[PDB]
Amino acid sequence: TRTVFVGNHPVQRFCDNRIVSSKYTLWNFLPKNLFEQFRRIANFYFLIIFLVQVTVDTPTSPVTSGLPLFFVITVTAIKQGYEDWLRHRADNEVNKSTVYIIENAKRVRKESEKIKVGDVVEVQADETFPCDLILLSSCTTDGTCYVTTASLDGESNCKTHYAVRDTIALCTAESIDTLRAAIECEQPQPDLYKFVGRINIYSNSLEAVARSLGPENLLLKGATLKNTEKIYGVAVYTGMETKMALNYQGKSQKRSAVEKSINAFLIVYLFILLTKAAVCTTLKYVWQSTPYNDEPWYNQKTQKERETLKVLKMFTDFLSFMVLFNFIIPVSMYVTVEMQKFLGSFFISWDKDFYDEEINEGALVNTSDLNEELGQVDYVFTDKTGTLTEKLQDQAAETIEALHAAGLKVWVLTGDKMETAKSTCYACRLFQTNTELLELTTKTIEESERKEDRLHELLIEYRKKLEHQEYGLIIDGSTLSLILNSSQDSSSNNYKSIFLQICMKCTAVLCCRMAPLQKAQIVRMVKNLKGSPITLSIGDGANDVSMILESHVGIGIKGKEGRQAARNSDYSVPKFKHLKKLLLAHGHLYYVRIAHLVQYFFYKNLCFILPQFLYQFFCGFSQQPLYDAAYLTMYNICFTSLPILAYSLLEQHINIDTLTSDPRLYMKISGNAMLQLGPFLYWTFLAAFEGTVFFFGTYFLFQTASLEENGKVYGNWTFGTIVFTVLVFTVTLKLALDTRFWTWINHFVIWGSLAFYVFFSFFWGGIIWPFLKQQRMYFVFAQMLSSVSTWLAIILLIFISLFPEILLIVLKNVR
Amino acid sequence: RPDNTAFKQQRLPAWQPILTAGTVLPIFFIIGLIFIPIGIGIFVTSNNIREIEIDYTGTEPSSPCNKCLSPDVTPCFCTINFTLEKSFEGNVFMYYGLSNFYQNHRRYVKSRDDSQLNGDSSALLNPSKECEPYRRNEDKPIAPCGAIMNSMFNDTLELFLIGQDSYPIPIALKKKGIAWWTDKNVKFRNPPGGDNLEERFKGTTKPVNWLKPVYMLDSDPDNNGFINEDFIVWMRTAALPTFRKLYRLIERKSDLHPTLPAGRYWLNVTYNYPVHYFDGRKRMILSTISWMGGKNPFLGIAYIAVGSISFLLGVVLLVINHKY
Ligand SMILES: CCCCCCCCCCCCCCCCCC(=O)OC[C@H](COP(=O)(O)OC[C@H](N)C(=O)O)OC(=O)CCCCCCCCCCCCCCCCC
Ligand SMILES: *[C@@H]1O[C@H](CO)[C@@H](O)[C@H](O)[C@H]1NC(C)=O
Ligand SMILES: *[C@@H]1O[C@H](CO)[C@@H](O)[C@H](O)[C@H]1NC(C)=O
Ligand code: ALF
Ligand SMILES: [Mg+2]
Repeated sequence: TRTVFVGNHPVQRFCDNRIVSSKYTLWNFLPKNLFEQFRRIANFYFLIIFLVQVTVDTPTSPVTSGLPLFFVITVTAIKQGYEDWLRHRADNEVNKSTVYIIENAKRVRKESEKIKVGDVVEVQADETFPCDLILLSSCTTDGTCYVTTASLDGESNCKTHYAVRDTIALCTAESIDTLRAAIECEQPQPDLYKFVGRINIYSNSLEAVARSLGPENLLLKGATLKNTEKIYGVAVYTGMETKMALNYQGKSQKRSAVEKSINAFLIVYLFILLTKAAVCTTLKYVWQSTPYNDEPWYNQKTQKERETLKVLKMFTDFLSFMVLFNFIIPVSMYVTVEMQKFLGSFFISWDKDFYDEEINEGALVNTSDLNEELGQVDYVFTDKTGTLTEKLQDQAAETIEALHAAGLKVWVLTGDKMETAKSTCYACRLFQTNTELLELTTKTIEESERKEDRLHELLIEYRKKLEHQEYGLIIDGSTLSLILNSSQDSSSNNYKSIFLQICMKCTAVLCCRMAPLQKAQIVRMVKNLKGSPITLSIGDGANDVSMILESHVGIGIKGKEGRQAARNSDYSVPKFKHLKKLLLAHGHLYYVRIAHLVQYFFYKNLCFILPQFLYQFFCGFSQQPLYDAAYLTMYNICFTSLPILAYSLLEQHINIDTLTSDPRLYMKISGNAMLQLGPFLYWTFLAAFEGTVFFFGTYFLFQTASLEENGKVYGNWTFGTIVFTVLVFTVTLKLALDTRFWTWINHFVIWGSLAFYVFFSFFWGGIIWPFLKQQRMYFVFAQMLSSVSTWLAIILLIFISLFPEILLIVLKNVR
Repeated sequence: RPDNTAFKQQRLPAWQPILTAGTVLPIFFIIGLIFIPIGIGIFVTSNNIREIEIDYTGTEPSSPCNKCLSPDVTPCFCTINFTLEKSFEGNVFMYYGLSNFYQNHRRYVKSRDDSQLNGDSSALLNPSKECEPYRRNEDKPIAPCGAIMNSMFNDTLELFLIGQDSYPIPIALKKKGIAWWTDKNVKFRNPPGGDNLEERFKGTTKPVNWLKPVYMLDSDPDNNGFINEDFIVWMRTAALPTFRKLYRLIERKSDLHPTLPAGRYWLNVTYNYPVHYFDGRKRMILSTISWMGGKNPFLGIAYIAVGSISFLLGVVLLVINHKY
């Protein structure tokens, strides 16, 4: 429905041959990124608490809330800005290329991004096409052309297109004779094999020749020309409308399953923090309703707190209780998940098993933000030529078995024709001998409503009444277009549901003759059904860039075609067999190391703040911190920061030499098990149970009038220093009971973080500096340690606290 | 091409412990057989500690100190007869307890100037702004600034043992040695200038509630101001609304006589500190100590309770695996 005049010569609203793969402009990158970041609930909360500390009231300091929040922004904007600037650098090498155009009876040469619809482009042998042309002629006669569409269907065989009959004579011989023609075409579509048009070649005086146009004349974009010196086309779709640019779908953003849990745990601890602050504020003003409960002649408000508006202090006290309990949502969990991801991703690059002497290269990590998603995969969408076959690859059949033993569903999405596309799968051990092929190819649905019968003859009477090993589906790009695209006609029994069910009940699926975008429409149907299966797509071609961008984690093979899929993927292995070790060993380890760092970071801070919330019932709900400002500050930085960072970087939950030998161990962590509601309520009650033994275990210890053989009383900085010594030793030993792989770095950080809390407590306490306005912790840790009844109360409370963890071990280890 | 280093290949040598029921259940017995003996040890010790508390707040007309709840001509005195059943033999420690007194309130805990009390001349003359509204009085800086100081406990309690006749004989109570050695010799210092103390506090003023400046707390030159043990002891906040502060030291006699023989006694108190305004209570605690301090049953009963709950769960699951 678009009218193109061949030479731009008369017998508008078209794009201009400019592909735009980037997302940010290099001028508006900060306003658009700082909005995509601070629009999250985690990054937006950290900024609202930092503004209260700077404005209303802070227990320790505002520098320890804005410094980690600034590192976590600046570091995510460099990743997101570089990973995007690399797309500008790629859009330029495709634009700003040389393309010779026949403008006015001569051979002009513009760049690819300056072509316009309806102008005779000229392509030499082995030159990619600058747009979707319409072959007008060839230097030699016969009006033929040999194209290889290795970037559209991934194959590498010599296709053949035919020039328009009336124009095959125009070969640099008056091709610019104001050649009268009008190519009436259809709107751009992604079909990649359908094209209906019409041309109106005109004669010296007047003509009416109208030759039908079909997909045999359209020279698509990104298809190298072969065995042909030169041709002559007519740009019909130029930029963002070429059938190669319609099958892109772009990259939206990839979040792990662990980062979607961190966000659920942060919205649970966001209501635990608003209840702690709203319960303490309601009680604070029920307690102050007694005249002698506020200003009892021994501490009196000066004059400014007696005059402050009644309702202005209720809201300011609420903010003082949130700035006090704010530690239960740790800013250091995000500072540590960044270091852990960036540092932990170096074990894939370094691995010597991901090394190919052929290409003389190894693995490659393009995004360290999905390490923990390699261990949660449920579906594996492959590619046939290049990934599975080169005949099959080294261990393309032994890797597909280890992927079924682990509980994954391997589908093969290809662009080759189902003749040879099917033979391979019979050698990859993916289609067994006694497996009945349920085929929906075009050689089975030669009708209009016939397949609606097939989808039932295969589902409601053939496969879902039962045997999980017998049926295997086969589909076609021609048929999948009727199921996927034409699924908005009937709603009582939708094709996309009747067909989606047949796939989950089939052993393996194989889609032949897929366009680059259909690989991304299948990978998106799976992402939607019945929960949220985690999909992984692996391919070695440029036509795989649309499913590599659509899946949850996309692996790009480094092969013969090029590095087009290796740079759009998240990881890159130079082989298919390297996928077994990549997600069975590396994926299992990466998930358990980050799912425990997330569970332990939330638990480790509820044990810390729960004693400080209970303490309010024993002050006048006055927001008096239980611990010293030097302990509040160093808890997550020094005393408890290192042990869990070395656990996240070197901890074989299972020996990796055993993780690759037993793929069945992959199912133990399959549904985000370690971060479910079961394991979450265990950690949240351990922390609420321990935090109550810490405070109330020492509350009763302080009912004696003295804990020394000299009869000297302890203050409130020793009450909180005893609750803090029981807390650092409990949360540090809880992680020593969880550790199963003790390297010399785990001894150093676990026993060194404990020996440092003691050495620091003797250092910080024991000198009058002076650079502080207070000397409250001068000798508190030294006196606290001169009493035997305090050594015992601490040894007993870091045993009552670690009892539910030592008892649960003997239960999980017998019957 | 790839660095084949132990660290880089994730193949460092590790220990990899395997803890199991058959390995942990003997730990449930090592705990039971170590926590029950300790628990009985420190539970019997806490029972050999003699103690007595004499609540002398008044608030009930049947009390002697009801004349001191709202006096008229008041320097106020009491006399609370009490009797000791069993003698006190070792060292004795006289305390004073306050209840419903929030020494841990946030606006209170901070109302001090740690640099002023540390003998700083710069801070002695311009105290901090945390110690407010007790920072200046009649346009002069208060010598010890703050609310923590202003409300120092200022009752005078003296015990009297009534001999065989009615003649009362006094008990010797020593004021020195009741505050942390570190926060009297280091953390609490006097102004540096000179040897006479009244002139080190020149541009300062006594707290509002005081009756004598901070250089008149004692006559002893080593217990005179900013290093007074009574002062230093009140400055160490309480950590709970019901607390005890060490008051005196009744020391064991050279002979093996009883430190505080049994019989009838007299608690003569000068009722200065008012505590009924906020429904508080004042009491006096006379106690002896042990290797574990005062008398507190929690720690003993908590080692038994945990040494028996652990020695049972050990037996419980030890036989449950003897089912074979
Ligand atoms: C191309 C892509 C580039 C990508 C690059 C990424 C690579 C990252 C490299 C690593 C750089 C690390 C920079 C750290 C900057 C952190 C800022 C910082 O320190 O602020 C302090 C934060 C504070 O946390 P919080 O206490 O929970 O929050 C306080 C609470 N919200 C509040 O109210 O205020 O505290 C924390 O955020 C804790 C942070 C973790 C600390 C871990 C390091 C330990 C430091 C050394 C401590 C010595 C301890 C010695 C122990 C002895 C052991 C032998
Ligand atoms: C101590 O106790 C009695 C009680 O009435 C009192 O009369 C006596 O004067 C007091 N002794 C001194 C020295 O104040
Ligand atoms: C004792 O302290 C109270 C309250 O601080 C005060 O009213 C009284 O004047 C003081 N009496 C003295 C210092 O003798
Ligand atoms: F061989 Al293909 F997509 F089918 F690379
Ligand atoms: Mg390919």
